[PDB]
Amino acid sequence: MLLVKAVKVLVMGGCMLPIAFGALGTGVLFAGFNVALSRNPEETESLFNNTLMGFALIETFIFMSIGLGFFVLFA
Amino acid sequence: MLLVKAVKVLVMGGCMLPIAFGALGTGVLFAGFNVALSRNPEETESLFNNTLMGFALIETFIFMSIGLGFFVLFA
Amino acid sequence: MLLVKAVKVLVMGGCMLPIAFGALGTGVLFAGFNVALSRNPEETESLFNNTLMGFALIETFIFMSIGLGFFVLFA
Amino acid sequence: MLLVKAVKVLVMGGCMLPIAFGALGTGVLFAGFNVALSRNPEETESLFNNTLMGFALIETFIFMSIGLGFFVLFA
Amino acid sequence: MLLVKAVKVLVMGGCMLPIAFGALGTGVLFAGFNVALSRNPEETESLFNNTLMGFALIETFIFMSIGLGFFVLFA
Amino acid sequence: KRKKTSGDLDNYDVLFVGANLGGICSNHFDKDTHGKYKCFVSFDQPINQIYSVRIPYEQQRVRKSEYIHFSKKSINQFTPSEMLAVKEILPEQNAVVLSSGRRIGYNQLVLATGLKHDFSQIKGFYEALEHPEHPVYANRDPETWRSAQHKYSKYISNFKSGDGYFCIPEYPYAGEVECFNFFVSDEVWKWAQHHGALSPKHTFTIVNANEKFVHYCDSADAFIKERLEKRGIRVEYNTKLLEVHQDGQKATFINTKTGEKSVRDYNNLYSIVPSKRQEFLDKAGLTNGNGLLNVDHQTLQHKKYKNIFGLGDAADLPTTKTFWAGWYQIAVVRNNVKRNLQGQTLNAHYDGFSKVPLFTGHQTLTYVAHSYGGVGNWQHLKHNNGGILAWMRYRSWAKGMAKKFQDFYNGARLGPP
Amino acid sequence: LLPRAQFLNLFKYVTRHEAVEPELEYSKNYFFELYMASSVYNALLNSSAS
Amino acid sequence: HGWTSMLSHAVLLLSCYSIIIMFLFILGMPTLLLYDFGIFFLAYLKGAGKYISSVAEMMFDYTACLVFYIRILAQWIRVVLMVVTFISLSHYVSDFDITNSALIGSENQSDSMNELNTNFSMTYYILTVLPGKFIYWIYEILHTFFVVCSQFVAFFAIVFWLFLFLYTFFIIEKHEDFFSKKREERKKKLKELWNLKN
Amino acid sequence: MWYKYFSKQSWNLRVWRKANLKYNQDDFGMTQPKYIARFGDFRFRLVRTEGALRGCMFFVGFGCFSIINYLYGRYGYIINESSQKRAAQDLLDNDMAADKILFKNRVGAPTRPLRSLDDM
Amino acid sequence: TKKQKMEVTLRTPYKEYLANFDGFSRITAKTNEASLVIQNKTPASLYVLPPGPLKIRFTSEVKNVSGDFLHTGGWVIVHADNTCEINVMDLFDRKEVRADQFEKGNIQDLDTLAGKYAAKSRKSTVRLFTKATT
Amino acid sequence: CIEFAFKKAGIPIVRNFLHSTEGVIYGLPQRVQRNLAINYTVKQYKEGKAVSAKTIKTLQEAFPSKGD
Ligand SMILES: CCCCCCCCCCCCCCCCCC(=O)OC[C@H](COP(=O)([O-])OCC(O)COP(=O)([O-])OC[C@@H](COC(=O)CCCCCCCCCCCCCCCCC)OC(=O)CCCCCCCCCCCCCCCCC)OC(=O)CCCCCCCCCCCCCCCCC
Ligand SMILES: CCCCCCCCCCCCCCCCCC(=O)OC[C@H](COP(=O)([O-])OCC(O)COP(=O)([O-])OC[C@@H](COC(=O)CCCCCCCCCCCCCCCCC)OC(=O)CCCCCCCCCCCCCCCCC)OC(=O)CCCCCCCCCCCCCCCCC
Ligand SMILES: CCCCCCCCCCCCCCCCCC(=O)OC[C@H](COP(=O)([O-])OCC(O)COP(=O)([O-])OC[C@@H](COC(=O)CCCCCCCCCCCCCCCCC)OC(=O)CCCCCCCCCCCCCCCCC)OC(=O)CCCCCCCCCCCCCCCCC
Ligand SMILES: NC(=O)c1ccc[n+]([C@@H]2O[C@H](COP(=O)([O-])OP(=O)(O)OC[C@H]3O[C@@H](n4cnc5c(N)ncnc54)[C@H](O)[C@@H]3O)[C@@H](O)[C@H]2O)c1
Repeated sequence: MLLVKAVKVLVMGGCMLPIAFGALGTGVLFAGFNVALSRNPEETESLFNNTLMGFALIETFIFMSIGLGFFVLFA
Repeated sequence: MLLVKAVKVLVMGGCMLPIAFGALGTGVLFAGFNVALSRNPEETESLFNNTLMGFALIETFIFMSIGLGFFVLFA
Repeated sequence: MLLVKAVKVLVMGGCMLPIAFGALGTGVLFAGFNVALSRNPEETESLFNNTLMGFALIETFIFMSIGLGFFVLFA
Repeated sequence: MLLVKAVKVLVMGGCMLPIAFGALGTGVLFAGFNVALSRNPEETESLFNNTLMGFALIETFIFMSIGLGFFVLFA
Repeated sequence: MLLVKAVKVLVMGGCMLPIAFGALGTGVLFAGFNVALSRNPEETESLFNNTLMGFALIETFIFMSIGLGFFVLFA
Repeated sequence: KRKKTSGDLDNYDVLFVGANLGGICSNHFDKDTHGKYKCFVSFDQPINQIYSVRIPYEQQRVRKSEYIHFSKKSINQFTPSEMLAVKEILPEQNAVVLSSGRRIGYNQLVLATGLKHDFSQIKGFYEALEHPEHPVYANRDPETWRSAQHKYSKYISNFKSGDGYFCIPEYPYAGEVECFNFFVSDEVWKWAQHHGALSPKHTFTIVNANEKFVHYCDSADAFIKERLEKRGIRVEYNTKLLEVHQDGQKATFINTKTGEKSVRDYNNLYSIVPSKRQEFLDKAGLTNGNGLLNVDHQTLQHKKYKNIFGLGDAADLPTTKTFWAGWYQIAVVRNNVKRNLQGQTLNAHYDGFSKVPLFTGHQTLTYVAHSYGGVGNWQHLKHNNGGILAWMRYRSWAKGMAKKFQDFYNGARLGPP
Repeated sequence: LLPRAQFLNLFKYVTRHEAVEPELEYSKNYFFELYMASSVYNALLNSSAS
Repeated sequence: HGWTSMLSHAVLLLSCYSIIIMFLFILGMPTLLLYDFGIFFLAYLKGAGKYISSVAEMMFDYTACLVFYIRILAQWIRVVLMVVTFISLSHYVSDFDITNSALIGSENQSDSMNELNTNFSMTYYILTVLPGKFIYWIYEILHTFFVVCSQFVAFFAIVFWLFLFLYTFFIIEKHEDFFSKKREERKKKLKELWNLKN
Repeated sequence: MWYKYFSKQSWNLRVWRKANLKYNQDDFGMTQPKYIARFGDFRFRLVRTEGALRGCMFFVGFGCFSIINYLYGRYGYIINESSQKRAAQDLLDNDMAADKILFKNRVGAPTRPLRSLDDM
Repeated sequence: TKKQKMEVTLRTPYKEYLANFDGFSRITAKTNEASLVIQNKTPASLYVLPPGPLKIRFTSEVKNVSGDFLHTGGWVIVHADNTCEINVMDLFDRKEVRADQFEKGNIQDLDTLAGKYAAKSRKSTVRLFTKATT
Repeated sequence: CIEFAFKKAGIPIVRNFLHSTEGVIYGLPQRVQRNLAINYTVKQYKEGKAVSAKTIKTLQEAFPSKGD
C-alpha cells in the first residue's frame, strides 16, 4: 500500500530523465545546425525547417513520457 | 507479493530510459541530416527519406519497450 | 505521509538531472557556434541568433521539469 | 523465494537497457549514412544495404536480451 | 519526520551533478574555441566574448540547482 | 610476430590449386604444421557460392550475403593467393605454368579444381538464365546479378501453368543430391492445384541424361525413384537438354540412347549446370576416362607422381561428390602431404564417407549417408517420409548452416570432428 | 581538352586523392582552370617561338 | 471574449465550448484520414510487413495506429503548459501588494491605517523589496509570453502542418495536358495583335 | 481526341481496387518469404495483398482479445483455481511464520527486519 | 605501381626551381582551413594554397634558394606514385619582400558582391605578409 | 576566403590570386610586377563590328563574376 504509492511517485520522477537527454539532444541538434549553416548558408531555409522539425519529434517523446508518468501515478 | 508488485510498477518507470535515448538519437540523426544536407543539398530527397526511416526504427524500440512495460506490469 | 513526502522530495531532487544535461548541451551548442563562426564569419549575427534560440529550447525542458517537480511535490 | 522472484521481474526490466542503446546506436548509424550518402551518393544501394544489415545485427542483441529475460524469468 | 530530513540533505547533494556536467561542458566549449580560433584567428575577440557568454549560461543552471537545492533543503 | 610469406617466388614446397576446398586445406595444413612450410594457392573464380544450402537459398531462408563468399576468405592471411588459372602442369619437372606464364616449382601438389561449369554445353542457356523474367532457371546465380535480383526464388512460385522440365546433365556433374528440388516443388505445386493458382493442364517431368540419379549409392537412388512414383512424377532417362530458344520458349532435347532429338514447349525450366573436363589435366596424363583425377581411393594419392594429390569433385572416387565428403578428405590430404614432406608413410585412409541432405518436402529432409561401398550409416534415409524429426533437422540445416561457412573459411570452426 | 561540364562530372568521382582542405565543390572548378590554362599557356609559347 | 460578457452568466462560455469543439474535431481528423485510406490504411502508416506471421504484424500495426494518435493527443500537453503559465501570472497580479500607503486621501481607517505595521524584511523598501517584486513580475510575464507564443505555434505546426506532411502528399504525374497545346495554337491566332504591341 | 491529350506518364502505376498491381510483393513485405507453408500460402492466395490482410486482422484482434478475456473471466478457474487456493493458504502460512520470528516492540511493529537473514 | 623514396617538383610559369628533387626532408604550407605538412609517404591528395608562405627543408643546401618563400597562389597535387608537385603563379624570397610598400594606389574597390570577397582576400594577404616577414 | 569567394560570387581562383596580390604588387620585386600583366584585344568578328581591349583583368573585364 504505502510502499507501492511511494514507488508510483518515484517512477514519476524517472520521467525527468528524457527531459535531460532532450536538452542535450537539443543543444547537439542546434550545434550541428550552426556548423551545417556555416557550411552552406544559401540553403538556410531547408536546414532550418528540418532543424525545428526534428526538435518537435524530440519533445514529443518527452511529452509522451509525462503521459506514462501520470498514468502509473494514477493508474 | 506486495513487493513484487512494487517492482513491477518500478520496472515500468525504467521503460522511460529508451525514451531518453530515443530523444538523443533523434537530435543526433537530425544534426547529421543538417550537415549531410549542407554538404550536398542536391540529394535532399534520399537524405530526408533515410532520416525518417531511421527515426522509425529508433521509435520502434521505444514503443516495443512500452509494450514490455505493461506486459511485466500485468504479467 | 512523511514517507510519501520523503520520496516526493527525493523525486524533487531528480529535477536537477536535466539541469545537469542542460549545461553540457549548452557548452556543446556554443562550441559548434564558435567553430561554425570561424568557417563563415560573414554571417555572425545569423549563427548568434540561432545559438541563443537553442539555449531557450533547452530551458523549455528545464522549467518543464521544475514545474513537474513542484507539482508532484505537492500533488 | 519471493525475494528472488522480485529480482526475476527486476532483471526483466533491465532488458530495456539495450533497447535504449539500440535506439541511440540506430540514429548514429543512420546519421553517418546520411553524411556518407551526400559524400558519394553513387553507391546508395550499397551503403543502404550495409545500413540495414548492421541494424539487423543490433536487433539480434535486442531479441537475445529479451530471450535471456524470459529465460531467467521462468528458469 | 527524521527520514524526510535525510532525503532532503541528500537531494542537496544531488545539486553537485550539474556542477559536474557544467565542468565537462566548459572543457568542451573551450576545446572548440581553441580549434575555432586557429581556423579563423581574425575574430579572436568575437569568439572569446561568445565563449565566455556560453560559460555564463552554464553557471545559470549551477545557480538554478544550488538555488533549488537550499530551498528544498529548507522548504 | 609471424610474417606473411612471399607470393612472388619461383617455387614452393606445397602448392594448392583451388580455394573452396584448397583453401580449407591450407588453413588446416598450416595449423597442423604451425607454418613450417610456404604454400601457394591459385584459383580461377573470385566468388564461391554455397551450393550446400542452394535450396534453402531458393526458399529465401538464407540471405544473399550468407550464400556468396569471396575465394580470398577461404585462404588464410599468411598464405599468398593469386586469381590465375594453371595453364599446364609438368609432373616430370615438378612445376606449374599459370595463365600469365610465370613458371612456379613445387614439392607437393594438391588439386581441387573440382568440376568446372560450362554453360556453352547448352546453347541459349546462360542468355536466358540471366534474363530477370524468362522462366529458364539453373542451379547457380550468374555474376551479373546484384543484390536486388531474386529470380532464383521464383522458379517454384511463378509456375502458374505450362510444361515444366527438370534437366539433369551427364555424369560427372556437381550437385547430385544437394540440388534436387523436385520434392519440395511437388508439395508447393500440390497446393496451387488445390485453390487454382496452378492450371490443371500442366506437365512436370524429370529429364535425366543419366540412367540413375545417384550412381554410387543404390539405396538412395532406389528411394528417390520409389518416392517419385508414389508422388506421381514422370521421368525420362537417357535424355539431356541440348538447346534453349529464349524467343519462342523451345527446348531441344536429345535421347543419347537413341540419338533422336525433339523440341518441346516449356514454361518453367530448371537444369543443373553441366560440367566439362579441362584439357590441361589430360595433356599431363592425369585424368582417367570421364576426366576425373586417377588417384587412390584410401590415401587420395595419385597413382603416378606420388608428390601429387587430389580431392573434392575432380577426384575419381566411387562416392557422392559432396561437401561433408570433402571434410574427411581435407584431413587425409594434409596428413599424407605432411608425411610425404617428411618421407614417412601414409597412415591416413579415407573410408568414402559422404553426407548430403535430401529435401523430401517444403520443411522436411533426410540425410543421404553412405561409405565407399554404398553402405549407409545410422543416418542413411532416416525420417524420410516427414515428421517432427525431419522438421527440426530441416531448420538446423537452413537456419544454422550458412552461418557456419564464415567460420570454415576463417578457421574458428573445423570439420565435424 | 574536354569542356567544363564533362570535366566536373568526371572529376567529382575523384576518391583516391583526398580533397578536404578545399571542398570538392571548389577544388573541381579550380583544378579545371589549371587543366585549361596549362595547355593554353604552353601552346602560346610554342607558337610564339615558332 | 469581451463582447460576450452580457450574453450569459459565464464570460468564458463560448471559450469553454470551443475548447471541447476544438478537441473533438481535431480528434476526428485522424479517424477520417484512416477511413480515406481504406482497408490498406495500416500500410499507409507503417508500410510493408517483415514477418509472415499476421499476429506478429498485428502487434506492430497496433503500435503504428496508437502512435498515429499520440502524435496528436500528446500536443495537448502544450495547451496545459499555456494554461498553467497563464494562471500563475493571474495569481501573482491578483495577489500583488496594494495598501493605503499607496492611496491618496484614504478613508479606510480600519484597514491597517491606525495600527503599528512593522516587517522583518530588508529596509529601504522601495529600493530593495518593491523593485524585486517587479523583477519577478517581469519574469512571470516574459516566461508566459515565451511559452504561449512558442507552444501555440508548435501546436498547429505539428497537429496540422507536419501531421499532414507525413501522411499526405501530391502527385507529380499528370493525366491530361491539353492547356499547354491550346495556348500555343491560341498564341498563333493572336500573332498579329501582338505585333501591334496591343 | 481525348487520348491525344492523355499523358502516358500516368502508366507508372496500374491501380485496381485501390491497389497498385506493379508492386514487387515477392521482394518486400509479408509475401516476400518463400518458405511459407500451406496455410500461409492459402491465406495470401485469398487476399492477394498484405495490406488487406493486416487491415482485416486489425479488427479481428479486438474481437478475439475481447472474447478470450471474457472466457478467462467466465471460465478460467478450471486451470488456475488451484494456484489461487495454494497462494491463499501460503500467504497465511508465511504470515503465521513471520509472527514467530520477528522483533515486535512494545507496539506491534516489525522495527528490526534486518536483525538476521531469516528475518529479512 | 610504385615510385622511389620521393620526388618534388616546384615549377613557376616563368621559371622552374626544382624539376625533380629528393634531398628535401619535409614541406609545410598553409591552406585555407589550416596548415599542412607534406613529406615522404604522404598519401595521395589535392590541395590549393592561397598566397601564403611555403617553407621546405633541405638536407643539403641548394644554391640560389633560401627554402623560405611567399607564393601568390598555386595548386598542389600528390599523385598516387608517392610524388608531389607544387605549381604556383609566382615565387620569391622573404628577403626581397620590400615591406611597407603596400597600398600604393590600389586601395579603391567596387561595392559589389564579388568586390567584397575580392577585398577580403587582398586584406588577408596584407595581414599574412606582415606576419610572414617575422 | 577562397572558397566562398567562388561560391557566393563567380570569382575564379586566378582572379582571386590577382586581387590578393593587387594590394602587394608594388611590394613584390619588379620581376613579379612585369609578370602580373594582362593586355590583349577581343573583337566580335565581322569586317569591323567590335574591338574590345582587355586591360583591367581584375574587375568584370577578363574574369567575369556573378557579384559584379
Ligand atoms: C468504444 C469504441 C471506440 C472505438 C472507436 C473507433 C471508431 C472508428 C470509426 C471509423 C469508421 C469505421 C467505419 C468503417 C466503415 C467500413 C465500410 C466498409 O465496409 O467499406 C469497406 C472498406 C474497404 O474498402 P476499400 O479499402 O476502399 O477497398 C477495398 C478493396 O477494393 C478490396 O480489395 P480486395 O478485394 O483484394 O480485398 C480482399 C478482402 C480481404 O479480406 C480479408 O482480409 C479476408 C479476411 C478473412 C475472412 C475469413 C476467411 C475464411 C476462409 C474460409 C475458407 C473456407 C474454404 C472452403 C473450401 C470449400 C471446400 C469444398 O478485402 C475485403 O474485401 C474486406 C475489406 C473490408 C473490411 C471491412 C472491415 C470492417 C470491420 C469493422 C468492424 C467493427 C465495425 C463496428 C461499427 C460500429 C458502429 C456503431 O473498409 C475500410 O475502408 C476499413 C477502414 C476502417 C478504418 C477505421 C480505423 C479507425 C480507427 C479504429 C481503431 C482506433 C483505435 C484507437 C482509439 C483511440 C481513441 C479515439
Ligand atoms: C585624509 C582623509 C580625511 C577624510 C577621511 C574621511 C573618511 C570617511 C570615513 C567614513 C566612515 C564610514 C561612514 C559611515 C556613515 C555612513 C552613513 C550612511 O548613510 O550609510 C548608510 C548605509 C546604509 O546602512 P543603514 O542606513 O545604516 O542601515 C543599516 C543596514 O544597512 C540595514 O540593513 P538592510 O539589509 O535592511 O539594508 C539593505 C542594504 C542593501 O544592501 C546594500 O548595502 C546595497 C549595496 C550593494 C552594492 C555593493 C557594491 C557597491 C560597490 C559599487 C562600486 C564598486 C566599484 C569597484 C568594483 C570593482 C569590482 C572588482 O543597505 C541599503 O539599503 C543600502 C541603500 C543605500 C546605498 C545604495 C545607494 C548608494 C549610492 C551610490 C552612488 C555612488 C555615486 C558616487 C557618490 C559617492 C559619494 C556620495 O550604510 C552603508 O552603506 C555603509 C557604507 C560603507 C562604505 C562602503 C565602501 C563603499 C566603496 C565604494 C567604492 C567606490 C569609491 C572608492 C573610493 C576610494 C577612496 C580611496
Ligand atoms: C491454453 C488456453 C486456451 C484458451 C482457449 C480460448 C478459446 C480460443 C478459441 C479461439 C481461438 C482463436 C481463433 C484463432 C483463429 C482466428 C483467425 C486467425 O487469427 O488466424 C489464425 C492464426 C494464424 O497464426 P499466424 O501467426 O498468422 O501464422 C504464422 C505464419 O503465418 C505461419 O507460417 P506457415 O504457415 O508458412 O508455417 C507455420 C509452421 C509450419 O507448421 C506446419 O507445417 C505444421 C502443420 C501441422 C498441421 C496438422 C494437421 C492436423 C490434421 C488433423 C489430424 C489428422 C486427422 C486425423 C483424424 C482422426 C480422427 C480422430 O512453420 C513454423 O515453423 C512455425 C514456427 C515454429 C512454431 C513456433 C511456435 C511458437 C510457440 C512458442 C511456445 C512453445 C510452447 C511449447 C510447449 C507447449 C506445452 C503446452 O492462428 C494463431 O494465431 C494461433 C495462435 C497464436 C498465438 C500465439 C501467442 C501465444 C504463444 C504460444 C503459447 C505459449 C504458452 C503460453 C502458456 C503456456 C502455459 C503452459
Ligand atoms: N551443386 C553445384 O553446382 C556445385 C558447384 C561447385 C561446387 N560445389 C560444391 O563444392 C564442393 C567442393 O568443391 P570443389 O573443391 O571440388 O571444386 P569447386 O567447384 O569449388 O572449384 C574449384 C576451385 O579451383 C578453381 N579452379 C578450377 N579450375 C582451376 C584451374 N585450372 N586453375 C586454377 N583454379 C581452378 C575454382 O575456381 C575454385 O576456386 C563440392 O563437394 C560440391 O559439393 C557444388
